Parts: sequence; C-alpha cells; structure tokens
Amino acid sequence: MQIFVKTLTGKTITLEVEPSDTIENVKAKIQDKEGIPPDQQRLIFAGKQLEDGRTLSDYNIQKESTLHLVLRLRGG
Repeated sequence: MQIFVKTLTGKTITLEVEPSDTIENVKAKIQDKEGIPPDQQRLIFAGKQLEDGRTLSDYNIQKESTLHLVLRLRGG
C-alpha cells in the first residue's frame, strides 16, 4: 500500500506503508524518506496522537490515511 503525507514541499509526499506496519517503523519510514529525524517527524492519524507500539490494522487507513506532519517550536 501507499498513503499520502502533507509536509515540506513537492506536491505531497507519497509513502509506501502496508496495513500491518507499526507506528514506530512508520514514523521511521517517513522520517527516513523525508531526510529528517523523529525529533521533528510528528506522526498523527486523523487528529489522533499515536502510540508507536500500535499496529496499522487498528489505525486502519487507505488513501484517507494522509497522516500529515506538523512541526513548530521544537527544532531550533
């Protein structure tokens, strides 16, 4: 599967994750292809904070995922 992520610039970044991943590795997956650390990469899904040790089959998304990334105050 892939999902969107709104962040940075480049008409939304596309993000190859399956409906079985763990948010620990997804936060990784994104932060790694975004060339950024977890100390700024901030995983949300649908207005929910995530638990890292949680499976994608519970958080349950396809396309509508668009988990988006927010930073401010932290980082500098």
